[PDB]
Amino acid sequence: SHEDYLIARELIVLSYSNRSTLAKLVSSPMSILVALVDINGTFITNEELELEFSNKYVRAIVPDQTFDELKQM
Amino acid sequence: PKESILKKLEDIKPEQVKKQTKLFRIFEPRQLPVYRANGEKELRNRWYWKLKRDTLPDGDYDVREYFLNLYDQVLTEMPDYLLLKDMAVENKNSRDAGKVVDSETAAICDAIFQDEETEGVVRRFIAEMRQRVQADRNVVNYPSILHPIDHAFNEYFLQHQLVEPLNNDIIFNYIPERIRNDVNYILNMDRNLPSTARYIRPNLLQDRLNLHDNFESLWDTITTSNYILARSVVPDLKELVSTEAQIQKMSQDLQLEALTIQSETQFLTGINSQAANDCFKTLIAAMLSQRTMSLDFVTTNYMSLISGMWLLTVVPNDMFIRESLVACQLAIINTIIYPAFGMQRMHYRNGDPQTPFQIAEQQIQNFQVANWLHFVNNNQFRQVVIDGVLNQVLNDNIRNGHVVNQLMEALMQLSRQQFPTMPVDYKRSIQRGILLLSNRLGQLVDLTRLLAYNYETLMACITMNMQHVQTLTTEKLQLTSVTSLCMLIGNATVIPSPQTLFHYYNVNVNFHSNYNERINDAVAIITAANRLNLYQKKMKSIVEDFLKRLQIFDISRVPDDQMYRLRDRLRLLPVEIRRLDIFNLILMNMEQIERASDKIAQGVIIAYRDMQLERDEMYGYVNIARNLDGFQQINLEELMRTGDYAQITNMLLNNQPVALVGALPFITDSSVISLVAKLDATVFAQIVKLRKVDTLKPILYKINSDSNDFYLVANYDWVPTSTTKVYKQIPQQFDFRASMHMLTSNLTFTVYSDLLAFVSADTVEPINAVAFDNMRIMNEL
Repeated sequence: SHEDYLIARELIVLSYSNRSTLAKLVSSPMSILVALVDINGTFITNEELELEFSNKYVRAIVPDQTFDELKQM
Repeated sequence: PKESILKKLEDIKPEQVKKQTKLFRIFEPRQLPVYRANGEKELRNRWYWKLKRDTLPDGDYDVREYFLNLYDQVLTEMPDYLLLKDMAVENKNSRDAGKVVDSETAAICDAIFQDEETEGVVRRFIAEMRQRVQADRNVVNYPSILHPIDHAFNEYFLQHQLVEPLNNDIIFNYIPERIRNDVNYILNMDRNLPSTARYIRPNLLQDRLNLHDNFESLWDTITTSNYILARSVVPDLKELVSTEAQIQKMSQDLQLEALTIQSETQFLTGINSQAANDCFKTLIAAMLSQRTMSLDFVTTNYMSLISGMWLLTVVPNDMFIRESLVACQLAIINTIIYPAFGMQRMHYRNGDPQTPFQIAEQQIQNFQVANWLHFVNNNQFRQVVIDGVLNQVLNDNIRNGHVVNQLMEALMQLSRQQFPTMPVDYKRSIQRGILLLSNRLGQLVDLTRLLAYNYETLMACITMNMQHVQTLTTEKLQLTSVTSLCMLIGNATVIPSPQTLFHYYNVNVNFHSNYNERINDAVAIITAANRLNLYQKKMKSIVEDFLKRLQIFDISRVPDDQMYRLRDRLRLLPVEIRRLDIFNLILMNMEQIERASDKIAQGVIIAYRDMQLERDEMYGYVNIARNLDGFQQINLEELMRTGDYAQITNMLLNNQPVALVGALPFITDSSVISLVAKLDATVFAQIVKLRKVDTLKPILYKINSDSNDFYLVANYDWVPTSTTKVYKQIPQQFDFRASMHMLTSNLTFTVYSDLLAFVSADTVEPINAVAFDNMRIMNEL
């Protein structure tokens, strides 16, 4: 896809020099991003591979300073 | 698509609080000149009421459309509360450094203060008009300068603004009584709110339309919407018994061949979770939404037939759809019950008024099973209105679970029988299949009580009455998903969290309030259209708007007939007080606005009589008339519906006096030479040749010193006489003092929209949770 080309061209050309602070960089914001996605429909666990889905909706009460952190990142 | 519907539903924001920054105004003062009698012009000017935004179309139907649009404007400005200080401003000439209500009021007062041509009394009156307060009562009185109709609207918005004094008791009283009297929940708050505070009450008026009476396509969507919403709030089964630590106990109880677990000899099919929770969710959400549910099972699986008993006992039978339970009851009778007494299989009829349990209740002779089937057949809902809302309630024996004891009695009897007609393997299979439920008895009792408890608890959080009516689309229910729930359960209570309850209640409240509010909108415009004679107007797009603001339908594929029936029901609804009063305040002043507005005229007289002109004063001499008495009148909208220019042509060829009535344009003519030449009589000949009447523009003979030939009037001793006057009123004269009023308001309140956010809420420990009967639920072990 197109986005694959953009991503691959943008990592291949920078991974030729940066080799210590690159995968650590782009893989770090994800930990914040997961706190932004509203649940509409859910999965549960009972015993180690059981599921029992739930139509529960949950909003995303994210504070403001983590956006400033994310912005710095 | 399932989740999307709930995304639309749960994104229903409440009714957005309105708050105006200015005052509704249609009029404004305006300096015009004044022409002293004999025609010549004063050095002085004079204030008059004139209209803001002269935009009236031509023709009467279009004018009534204008007033309908104006009614819509007034509704959109029509506020819910207001604090006059937020629009108040200083007065640049007040003795006491007071204030006035509007910026334009201050502009008026400061422009009238500067003119040479103002009395001293009015300047004093402006210096002495100020605000006042009385803070013990939190009341304010501001001055204002307002046309009377504008004063009427603004004063109505003052006296009929929907707010209520907020306190700490109404917060509690806003919750239904059942939750408050249920000891499993504890409520509190961390704030006291003053009596300066406010809150708006929703409109929780029940269905004025009876959409459960032959609006089945809408009721299906509604019932599905409430079902899928209810699925999002029923709790998850947090704790169970393991699914493999159970199945080995079941297998050894059944004494099955090794490694048939992966083949699933039909007892063991679909025992898993991911079905038990599905059943738990579906039953409760359907009974809450009153949605019919169909059953997809198999006859090789005898456990499905066995768990259908528990289902058809704990749940009424009028709650399912007919063919499904007919099939299921038939199967049960044919392979568990009639075989247990050597009876024949059955002879059942397709189009039979009775279901197999009914026609089986009288044939077989055993007391236990007979009374069980009696209970099942005559189980049905009980309608009852509580807290205003209708509710479909259970028997009060299902709730405090003892129905399961009748079930066990019947099943134990059937265990105790012999099967003479049938082999040993068959008997063995059946009796083991029902022993697997006997061993789960206490857990089943607890399950039944838990369903009943959660059902009534969630019933409490309903605002719209819940009718027991069948629906187009159903919900599938595999009985293996029942068997799972009935077999993977124990010592694990689930109570809906209070916040989920409050969420569900506010969602339903906001949905209901939106529903009533949009109904009120549609009812206002519909009633108004019928009372303003708007006859070319197809009352569909209004209904399209109505259905679009209820954010669950697909208006692109709903027809026109349902919309028109909805209109037909809406015709017969009383209009709410606000809209009705605003409309009856508009019906009594639309004409007085229409007597104003120098872009249309209310008629033209063609009277072959050399009549005198009137000594008005904003004009000099004009060919104007203000009564329309004497001459017979002809309505033009009738003539433009039905083109019959025979009458009028007859009247023109014979020079007969007449008046023509309807919103007509006009053109001012400051030429005396157009008066003696009589050009205004030259305009009506184009009506007989090209029979259209659209390019009809009579003349207004405004005469004054600004006319470039006026000197004749002031040299030759002739009063201006003329022909073919125009039917029009004059503007009214601006009396500053009589136009002044005092507007009242409350001083500095604060409006709180959400109402349960101040409540913090907690549950007793769900192991020790108790029902209405002062007897614990989830206690059997």
